Amino acid sequence: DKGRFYAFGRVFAGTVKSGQKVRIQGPNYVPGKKDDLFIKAIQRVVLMMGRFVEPIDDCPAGNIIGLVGIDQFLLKTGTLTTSETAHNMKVMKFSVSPVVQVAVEVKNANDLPKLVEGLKRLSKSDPCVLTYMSESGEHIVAGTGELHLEICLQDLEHDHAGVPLKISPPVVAYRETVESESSQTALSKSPNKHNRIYLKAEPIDEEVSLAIENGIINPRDDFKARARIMADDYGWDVTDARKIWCFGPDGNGPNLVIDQTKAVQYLHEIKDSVVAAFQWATKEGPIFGEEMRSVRVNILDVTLHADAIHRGGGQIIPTMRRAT
Amino acid sequence: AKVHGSLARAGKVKSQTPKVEKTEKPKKPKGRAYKRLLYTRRFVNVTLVNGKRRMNPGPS
Amino acid sequence: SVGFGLVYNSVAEAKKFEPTYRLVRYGLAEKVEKASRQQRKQKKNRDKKIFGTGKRLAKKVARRNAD
Amino acid sequence: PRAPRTYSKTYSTPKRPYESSRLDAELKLAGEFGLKNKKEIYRISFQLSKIRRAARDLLTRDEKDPKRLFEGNALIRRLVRVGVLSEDKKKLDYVLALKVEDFLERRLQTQVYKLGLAKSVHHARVLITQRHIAVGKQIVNIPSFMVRLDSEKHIDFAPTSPFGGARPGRVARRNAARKAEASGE
Amino acid sequence: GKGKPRGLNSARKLRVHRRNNRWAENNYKKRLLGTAFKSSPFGGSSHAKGIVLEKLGIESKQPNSAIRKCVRVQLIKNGKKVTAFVPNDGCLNFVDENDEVLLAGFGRKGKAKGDIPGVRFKVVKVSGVSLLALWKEKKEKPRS
RNA sequence: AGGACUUUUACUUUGAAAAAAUUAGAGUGUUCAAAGCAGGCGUAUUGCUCGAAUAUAUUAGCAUGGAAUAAUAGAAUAGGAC
RNA sequence: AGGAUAGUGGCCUACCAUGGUUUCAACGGGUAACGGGGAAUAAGGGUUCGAUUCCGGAGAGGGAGCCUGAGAAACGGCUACCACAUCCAAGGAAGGCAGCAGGCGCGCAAAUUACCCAAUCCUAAUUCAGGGAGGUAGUGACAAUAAAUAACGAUACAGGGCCCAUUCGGGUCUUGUAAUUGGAAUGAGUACAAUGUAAAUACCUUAACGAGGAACAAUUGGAGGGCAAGUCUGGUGCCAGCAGCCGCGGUAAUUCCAGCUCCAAUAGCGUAUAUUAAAGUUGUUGCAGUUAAAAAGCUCGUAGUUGAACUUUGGGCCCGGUUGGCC
Repeated sequence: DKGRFYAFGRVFAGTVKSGQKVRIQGPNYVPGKKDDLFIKAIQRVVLMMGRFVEPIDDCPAGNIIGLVGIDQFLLKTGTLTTSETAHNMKVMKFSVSPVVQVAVEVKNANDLPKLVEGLKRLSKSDPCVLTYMSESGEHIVAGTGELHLEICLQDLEHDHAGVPLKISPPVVAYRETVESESSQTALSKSPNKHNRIYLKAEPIDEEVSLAIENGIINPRDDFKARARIMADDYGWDVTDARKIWCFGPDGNGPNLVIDQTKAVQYLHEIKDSVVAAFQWATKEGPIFGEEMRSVRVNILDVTLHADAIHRGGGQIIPTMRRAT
Repeated sequence: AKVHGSLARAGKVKSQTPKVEKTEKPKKPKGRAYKRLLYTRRFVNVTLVNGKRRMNPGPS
Repeated sequence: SVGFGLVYNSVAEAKKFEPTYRLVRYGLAEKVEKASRQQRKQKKNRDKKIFGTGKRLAKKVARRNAD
Repeated sequence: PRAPRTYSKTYSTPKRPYESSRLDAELKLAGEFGLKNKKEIYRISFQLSKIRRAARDLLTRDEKDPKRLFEGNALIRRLVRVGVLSEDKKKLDYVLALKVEDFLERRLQTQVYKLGLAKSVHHARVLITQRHIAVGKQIVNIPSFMVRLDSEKHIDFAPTSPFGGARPGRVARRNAARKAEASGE
Repeated sequence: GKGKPRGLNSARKLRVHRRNNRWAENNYKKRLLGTAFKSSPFGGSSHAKGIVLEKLGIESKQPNSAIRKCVRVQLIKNGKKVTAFVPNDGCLNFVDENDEVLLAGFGRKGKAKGDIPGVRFKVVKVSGVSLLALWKEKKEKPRS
């Protein structure tokens, strides 16, 4: 009725009240912080009857009960204590966790988004069923077992989204990268024949590439202090260590572009073009437009035609991508 | 125009700003009691007049 | 204190015109009362279905219960 | 279905939001008349305008006309019974003139301060509100009571609160019990 | 003379002529045709609730440079396409696609607020909590 | 006034014509004010009285006056007035 | 002419004439259209709104029909269809909340299934009955009016009056900032009792408790300009974002985000949309048309709008009202 759903929990201590002030100690909530905290007001309480219920306004410690109205504020499964100093209970176990996996779309793409609220509806229909996004524009659906997911698929099917759905195995992506180093120095200039570019790519240490994805090397860290951490701990060149230029892609990717020119008085004039074009590159790679991971760049010697009018973004970006 | 803009940088500012709390500032008069505070310093105690007239300055 | 007094010629003419609430607020008569309005309106329509006293109909139901 | 409790606004904000000149004179008015809301000064000018208006309309009509006399005279003689309008000027031309200062110079607050009483102007307001002073004995906690003169000599601490008899304060009674509790037997 | 026939028996004459040149008036047209109750995404209405579909990254027209962070939505009362906008720093950190919304205008009566291309509707509430609460941390977003 | 036939309109004058509540607005210390339409005074121990005004009440319509103004008509093979 | 009707009449039916409406916009269409009273805004002139406390109007899910009755096309009456929608033991039955609450849905959006006839009035045979009309309380920031969050001493102490000055200046009028402090002043509350009420809570009353910054704490917005009020600090580095327009940031930003100080208004301010003034940016008042947006290519000519002068004008008498000296 109306689209509202009463929570289901056991009383561990205290007596429930119809409109009682209690605090929600979510799965990440901790007394010493404030995250996952929600001190709200219940509308009323209800006692179970197989498939239907009846409004009981109070219930004692140890006896299981139902707290209706707090639905749109909790976090699916959580602790509800009115005592602030209270620690966080044990966070279940289950022993299953997502393993089954499919992809969902429509036979009629004009009502496609109605299918997505059907997906959020499934989250709000089962306990251990987990619906999420794929790094390739598909709505991966995972769960307990094959039938489990299929019943959850029969749910998404008739009930929740209630429209035609296309199911396929979860379409993967395999991080384009490199085994060896650029054999020789790759050369490339503007379509408007002039200003050239020279580089070579090498295999970065996942020890440090993972250090990117763990807060050690940040695209905006201490070129001086972080130099000590990558020269003494990661055995790199503290020279180009402070010469790092960009994290491709998204501005924090496992790929980096590095300065190594000497006689180029006008290199800084094309950097913006380089960093953003380096992104379009680490975005869609040659092989099959797959993002890169642990891919480094050594910008050797780059000549730029006299004035910055021909040495501009409009034609440098196309060169860099092609040089990379 | 550009629909697929990168949003991994959004919120940068209100993220690493030096967390500086609000120092102990004594309560100020509210309402009629306020016009009292204003009027006594805005006219009764007055301020400078370098050229024509000024108000809230800076440290120099 | 702007009030409003009423001096009746007699106490007899009091329990004649004088509205209940005032004289009852004093303590002249006893707290006269009937069930709440919700009991009264509900009881009103239940008696509006039944025709006449019809205690033979309450006895008619005492028939479905033996048959 | 009852009936209209006819509402209407007494003040009127300016066709301008931050006119330097206009704001400086009105803040000095809240220090000379101890007010707090421009609405309180606006309210004055609004009633001041309604006045000035009807005055103007009546002022235009053919002199000797029953209206210019009825609505006029009767009006004038009221702003007077409140002591705002000068006795000498009885040709509704000082009314057209006037200024907020004058209408505001006849408020319970300005007279409560001028008739000594609460020393400072503001301290005068601190009392009006804390139940004190009265008319014929009709106590008031309305700092903007509009003294009308025919009530100016009756201004004094009403039979309630100290400085006019009655029972003083609860902190004083507590001070009496706090005095006999410290040293006594 | 000069134009308008200053006559005593040319009332309706000067009337028609007037109503006519009234159509050349901008805001008069929008009313005597119900442009709002037909085209305007918020057909004759002020604000409106909907459903967030995509977290767009709308560009900024000259001469300013930077991404704005708008959101294309499908309104509940129409479903018509509206490429909305979102105020304050971040927000998108606590917005999330497919959430409840309530939009309004840019005091432009259509038109773009300025540098933001075409975007004619910005956000106010989300999940029924509003930015300020989540922008000043006076509450956290529910299970919406 | 039983009676006989009369140039009309438009314009303008005062009144009238009207449901109030609302507008302006009389007056009156709701403690003040939007209000409200109440009160004010006496032998406060057997009551006296002032109120709860007027106007706009807009267009058409109605009644008197005006006769400037926009018109309008009248005697021609005399369709003549007395 | 008759019929039908309470009654006039193409209201309807015979028989007859060819007519009646129309550029003074009929007819057709839209209406985010109940009209009128009236509301919002105001210099005048207009403009926009008026579902809504009242009045006339219309309907009760969408219809059409009709009993009774003075009165209904009633639906808290009924019959049938349509759409519905509920009960069942399966044969049947009943029902419209655009009446009061209330539930879903619809939504930007809109309150309690609480009390009661005491008021106001009505209905009835009719003082006594009844009235989810209406009256009250709850919820309530649609508007509206009043106004708490303290004020006086006060001590260290400089400023601006002064009778006083070689220059060792007291102190003399006080203006405040005072991390010393000092007591009265208090409704917001709480609570005997009474008041109020149909009953009670609250308005108005009042014992007893109730103010010293940790209180009983007021905020929303803004500070380049426009528009009153910082070139001050810390991070930001045309990113994040602001930006009602113009316009800010690309490593010293008066416009970012936080500090601090401060400002416009104040229990209201900011938001959006709508409408008015602005706007003489809608024009009778009162615009523009040579180039700025705009004189039809030219003339004729309707309808419309509009159109010379000329008709007892002028002179004389007397009187009744209202202003002022004046005597």
